[PDB]
Amino acid sequence: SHYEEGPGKNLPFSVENKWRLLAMMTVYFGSGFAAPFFIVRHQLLKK
Amino acid sequence: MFINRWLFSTNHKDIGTLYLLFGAWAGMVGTALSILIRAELGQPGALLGDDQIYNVIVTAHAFVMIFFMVMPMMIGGFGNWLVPLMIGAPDMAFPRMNNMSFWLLPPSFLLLLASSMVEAGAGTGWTVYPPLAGNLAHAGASVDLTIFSLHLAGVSSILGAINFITTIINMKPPAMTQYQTPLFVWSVLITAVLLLLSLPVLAAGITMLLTDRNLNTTFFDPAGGGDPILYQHLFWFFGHPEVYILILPGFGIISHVVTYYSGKKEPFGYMGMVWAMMSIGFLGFIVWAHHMFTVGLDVDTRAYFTSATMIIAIPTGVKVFSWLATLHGGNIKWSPAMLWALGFIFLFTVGGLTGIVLSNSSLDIVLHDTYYVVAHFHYVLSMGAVFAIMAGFVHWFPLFSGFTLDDTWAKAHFAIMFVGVNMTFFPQHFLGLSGMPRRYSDYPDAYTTWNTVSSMGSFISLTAVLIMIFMIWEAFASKREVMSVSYASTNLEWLHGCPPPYHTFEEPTYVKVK
Amino acid sequence: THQTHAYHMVNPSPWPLTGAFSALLLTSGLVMWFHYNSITLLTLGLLTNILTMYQWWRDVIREGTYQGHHTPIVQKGLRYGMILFIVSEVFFFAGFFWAFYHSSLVPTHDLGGCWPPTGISPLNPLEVPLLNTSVLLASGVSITWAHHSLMEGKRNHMNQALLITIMLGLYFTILQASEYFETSFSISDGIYGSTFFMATGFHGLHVIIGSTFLIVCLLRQLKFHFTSKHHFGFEAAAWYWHFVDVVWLFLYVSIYWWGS
Amino acid sequence: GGVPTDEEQATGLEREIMIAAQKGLDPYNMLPPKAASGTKEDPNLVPSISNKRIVGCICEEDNCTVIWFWLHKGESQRCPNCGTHYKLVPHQM
Amino acid sequence: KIKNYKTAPFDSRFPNQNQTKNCWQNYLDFHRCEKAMTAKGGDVSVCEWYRRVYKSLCPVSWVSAWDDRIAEGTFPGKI
Amino acid sequence: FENKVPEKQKLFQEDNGMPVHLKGGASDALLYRATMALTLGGTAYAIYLLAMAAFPK
Amino acid sequence: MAYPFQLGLQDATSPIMEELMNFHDHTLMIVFLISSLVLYIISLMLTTKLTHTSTMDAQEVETIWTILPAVILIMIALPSLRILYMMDEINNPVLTVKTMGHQWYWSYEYTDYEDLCFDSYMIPTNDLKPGELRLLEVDNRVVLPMELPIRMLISSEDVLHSWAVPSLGLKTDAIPGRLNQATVTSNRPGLFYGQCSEICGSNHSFMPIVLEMVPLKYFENWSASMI
Amino acid sequence: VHSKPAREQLGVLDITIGLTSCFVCCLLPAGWVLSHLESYKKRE
Amino acid sequence: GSARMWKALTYFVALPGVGVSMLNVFLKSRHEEHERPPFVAYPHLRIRTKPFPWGDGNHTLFHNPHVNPLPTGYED
Ligand code: HEA
Ligand code: HEA
Ligand SMILES: [Cu+2]
Ligand SMILES: [Mg+2]
Ligand code: NA
Ligand SMILES: [Zn+2]
Repeated sequence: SHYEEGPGKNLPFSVENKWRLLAMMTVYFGSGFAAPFFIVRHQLLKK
Repeated sequence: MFINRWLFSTNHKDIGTLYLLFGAWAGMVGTALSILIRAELGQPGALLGDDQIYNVIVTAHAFVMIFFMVMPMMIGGFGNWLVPLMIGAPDMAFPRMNNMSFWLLPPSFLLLLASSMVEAGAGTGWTVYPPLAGNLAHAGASVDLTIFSLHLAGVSSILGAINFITTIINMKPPAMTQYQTPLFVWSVLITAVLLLLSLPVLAAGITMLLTDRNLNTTFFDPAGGGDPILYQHLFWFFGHPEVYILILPGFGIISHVVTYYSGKKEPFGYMGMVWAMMSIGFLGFIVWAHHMFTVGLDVDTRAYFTSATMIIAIPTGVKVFSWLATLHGGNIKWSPAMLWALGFIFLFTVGGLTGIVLSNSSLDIVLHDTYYVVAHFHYVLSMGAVFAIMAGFVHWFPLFSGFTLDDTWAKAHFAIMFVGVNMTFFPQHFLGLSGMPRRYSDYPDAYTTWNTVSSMGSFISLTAVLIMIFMIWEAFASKREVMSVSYASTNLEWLHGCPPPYHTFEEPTYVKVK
Repeated sequence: THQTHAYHMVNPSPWPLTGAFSALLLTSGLVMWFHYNSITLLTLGLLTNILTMYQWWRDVIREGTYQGHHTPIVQKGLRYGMILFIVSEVFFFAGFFWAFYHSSLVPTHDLGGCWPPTGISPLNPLEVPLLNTSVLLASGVSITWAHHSLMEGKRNHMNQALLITIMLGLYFTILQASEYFETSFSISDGIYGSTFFMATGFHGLHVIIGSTFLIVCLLRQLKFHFTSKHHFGFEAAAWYWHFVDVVWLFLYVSIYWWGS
Repeated sequence: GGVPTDEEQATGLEREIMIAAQKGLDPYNMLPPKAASGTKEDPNLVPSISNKRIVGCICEEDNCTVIWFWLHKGESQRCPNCGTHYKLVPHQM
Repeated sequence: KIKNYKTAPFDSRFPNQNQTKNCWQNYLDFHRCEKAMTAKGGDVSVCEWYRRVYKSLCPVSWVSAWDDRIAEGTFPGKI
Repeated sequence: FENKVPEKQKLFQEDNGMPVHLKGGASDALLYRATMALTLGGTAYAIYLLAMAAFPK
Repeated sequence: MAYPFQLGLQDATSPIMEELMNFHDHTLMIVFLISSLVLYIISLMLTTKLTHTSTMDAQEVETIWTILPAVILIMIALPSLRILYMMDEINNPVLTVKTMGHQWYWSYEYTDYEDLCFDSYMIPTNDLKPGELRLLEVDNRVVLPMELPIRMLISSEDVLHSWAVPSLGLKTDAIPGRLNQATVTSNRPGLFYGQCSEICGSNHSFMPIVLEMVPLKYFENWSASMI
Repeated sequence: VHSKPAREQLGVLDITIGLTSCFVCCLLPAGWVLSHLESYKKRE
Repeated sequence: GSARMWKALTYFVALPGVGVSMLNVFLKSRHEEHERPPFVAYPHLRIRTKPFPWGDGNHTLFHNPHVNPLPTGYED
């Protein structure tokens, strides 16, 4: 009603385009898995 | 619409959605940290160089995996989805501070990331034991960033605990006895009570440490009449209640998935279940010095603490036997949630018994801070709480999004992660009994073989993480809906649609007069 | 008419977001103040936090008295949550008393083996802390007289009790600052000075917070917001002030008499 | 004179349920319901503002598990595991 | 006495693992011994046992630091 | 002082579509834009200072 | 000294280690009892086929399910208190040895007569003389006599450490301003190896403990030969 | 829990892309850092 | 009856009690002219491991030059 409800409509991200969804999940989980590796390389450059 | 609905959210469903997203991101970060640790610990030698950066990695692993993954996943997330739908509440009691606590969490994670950025690093561990965290050993700001991240997470947890207790004991239907709610509500109630009684303890301890560094005070400085043993006492009066925080919604979730897919209309011994939950809650505060058996306490104090630790061991065993009893007599539907629950039962059993082997005091005088402890808490936490999170995740996902899970691929994920965590976490029994301590970036020749086996199993667990994130994508892409849900007569959450709408329980439930 | 349950559906609000990020600014600015000597981030964090709290409790009042959304069971939830908050700082100050008792009951060899540590004369607890605890007890009896004047329901004694309580609390804060200025040791002066000043400072900050409660409840009564039965703002102020009073009694007894 | 009284001060949902409390009828479900008699000729009356409402049978004494099911408008449906009758009536509010 | 021994005995008054308080008590009663016998004219070498027992119980850094506290007038103890 | 509650009780129960945090008038909207302009500006200034601590000269 | 493919503890040298390992395999046979029991119960209800989803009787089995694990825990806990009493026994301190954990190394003090303090450093991998063990060897060993209960007064200078020799059976935290007392005994001479077990900076993995125990005559021969 | 048919069924190729897609960008970052740690190590 | 009783206790017990305690401190503060204790550089007092984040880093937030000596002495 005031907000749209239904299967897949209660997510903050769009679901209809599966390839766009794949791209956004890929960059999201890639940033998640890549944050500590860029921490360790940043500290290696700093040290 | 986006900034109105999601950044300014006031409904528990989307609040739990954003909990689930943040918990998944924190699980990714913690998985990366664990893989880096095992990259140290799969081949002898300084792959990175100094071990101070390795201590930073293990500190970030502990903090991210405890405070940003498990609690936002099952305590915040599953609680915020479930307990209004569980007790018939239309919404949480104080959704505005619920949203405040949620949006308090990413500043804590960002402060921890900034701590990792600072060149001093958080080389302390989960324990932030002074004078290692003081101005002399750590001349920097990174440990201050960690302490402030603990402040942020602590006030978020306090606010969430207040909201959860208020919602549970206030807005159940008025004819309901408090001993009539589903057991996840009881588990998260005892969880929120222990959060409320243990989170000001961390607040006191880390304000003490922050004042010790920045304001020239001597709370833990030996050169001013202070003592770090006080910080150890405060931090473990935090710590064992906190690990019981990390296990109690696991008890609730596994009990619910067992009584769902086992075909029973009721779990065995509900009064015994609730009594065991309150008993381990009550005894969780008076056993805090089982991490203190080698510090130099009084010997009668050590005897009391190990005896009371056996007293906390007994009702958990009552809980486990009630799970086996409610498994008894029921036809087992082979959903992956039962596979996670059975893995939880067996692996939590062996982890708790490993905890008992630690709990014998002289066995800690031989066995404190080795990898035997690592095996204990990775059995009971890194796949106890993790397998419970997985069980709830693959159970309520058709309720959370509307799309089901395919059993073959989901069980493939379960089997590979079970094998990976077993291969990872079974060698540290031999690693700890053979006697290497924690926080080592390189290991001797006797420990080389089991360390290599554990790292190979950890890479198996990483492949399982890949197949899980692929499976989330596959569900969200195939978008096959829910035809029907069984046992919605007993489980209140499943009868209001998959997924439930934005405004649930606008008409209150008609509770029987009796 | 769209909800049949008597509970409260909050409209979307930005102040959860802004208060959480203002806490981020507060902690980050504390880091920059301690290590990189820039106060501006801390001042901006304080301003954003106080302004966010102002509008948050503004909206709470607006949905309370200008809309009537605090149903009896809603304020039952409010009083439950306030009780939980009270016991939260009960255990907070209990951890602080644990630190003090571990410092005092077993003195180390760096203090000379005696309590208080040698070198600095401790403050006299007979005159000025006694005046302080009389101030707190007078303020507490004024609060309970004010709530009974709500039960009787009449404004002149209500207002007189609230003003005399606020004057007593302000006097206690001024005396606390005066005894901070009139003491022979600092927070960097030994374990006893460290724990005494930290505990008294946390208590005094809580007294300032309670004074803000009493000020806002006075300005809410002068604007006729409170009524004969729905006066939960003053109920919460009363409970917070009684918590403050019992914490000061514990601090008085323990620190000022146990080993002095 | 003195402080205002909430009877002529407070307005809104609080005032509506205050009038409900003075008149003794509770339409907004702050109190447990009545008429625990679920026969065929006398089913349990469940008031709903919609066509359908969640009911929970506590159909055994001191039963720790509640039985949750919906009612739709019409004939009196029974609790699935005990068999007491419920009839849903429109509140018309 | 003027006895000859090997090491410090097991003090039954202090039966726990913490012997910082043990060397604390040893240092304090060695000093009250020294001041008492130099006050009343007794033999000052009768608690060489006390000197050697604090030397055995607590480290050289602590002992030299505390002797500097004596030499300046800085010692926090009741001596 | 005068009882101005019932006249302020009419300015907030109007079902005009504004949420509860904006019904009071233009002062509240100005104040909400003000607390957006310094929180988000502060957060952007906070992450710059943390990055400046992260990367020395 | 730990050997590759090790599953239990490093073998006993001290009588306290002998009772630790006896109680250890007591706890292992207990945990194997419970683990086999829960395995057979789980396999029983996964291998069954019949159904019972009626009202299950609750107040009949929790009595035994409470009392018999209480017996198991009390027979676990009684030898723990027994071994605690063994550490609570009186001492025969032929020697007093003090350990002082310094930043990334140790210093050992023999001060009963002719005060001597030596520094236990870390030997590097490239400077390892041929035949030794990696990450364990120290240029200056810690000399003890055998068959003698010796006091171990353990503290640290600037950061927390943890003196832990698992073979002999000692592990206590070196705390600044709090020195713990550990009773060191054995039955054999030779080398014994242990580690630091508390995080203490950028060389936490690089603090080992080497203890060589030999006949008393060689002990004072060593102590005279240094000075 | 019965499930309705997939609204957007994934083909053999779609599953292949999906599995690899993430594995690729969920391990690529890891590989890069680990593989070049020795360079990164160079203070240069 | 409760509200009257509390009003009477406030006016006849609490206010006279605060008056007597204020008079006690006020008379003491006029007779006591404390002999500042001699400075002794005790190693457990005036500990400075890190400078304060204000002023010169050596003065406490509520510093009083008359009664609070620095690690070096009184300021006068
Ligand atoms: C999920 C979190 C979790 C849980 C549930 C537990 C549960 C327990 N933990 Fe543990 N623990 C941790 C997380 C957890 N712990 C962490 C994270 C650390 C280290 C932190 C750090 O070092 O930084 C730790 C450390 C730790 C130590 C420190 C060892 C040392 O360093 O010296 C000890 C020792 O006493 C201990 C004991 C226990 C015990 C006795 C239990 C018990 O509650 C387990 C009870 C469970 C059982 C299943 C009991 C067995 C009962 C049966 C099998 C029924 C049948 C029995 C009979 C028939 C007799 N834990
Ligand atoms: C939640 C807590 C948690 C979890 C899951 C783990 C998981 C793992 N831990 Fe962790 N570990 C700790 C908590 C945890 N650990 C703590 C508290 C310490 C002590 C720190 C200290 O010494 O101070 C520690 C220490 C520790 C060490 C000691 C380092 C050292 O002393 O040198 C090691 C090394 O082997 C290790 C390894 C691992 C491995 C290989 C995993 C693997 O199991 C990783 C695989 C698990 C997962 C990946 C979890 C599942 C989550 C997801 C799959 C993502 C979630 C997303 C969705 C569900 C959508 N851990
Ligand atoms: Cu514990
Ligand atoms: Mg430690
Ligand atoms: Na390594
Ligand atoms: Zn029924």
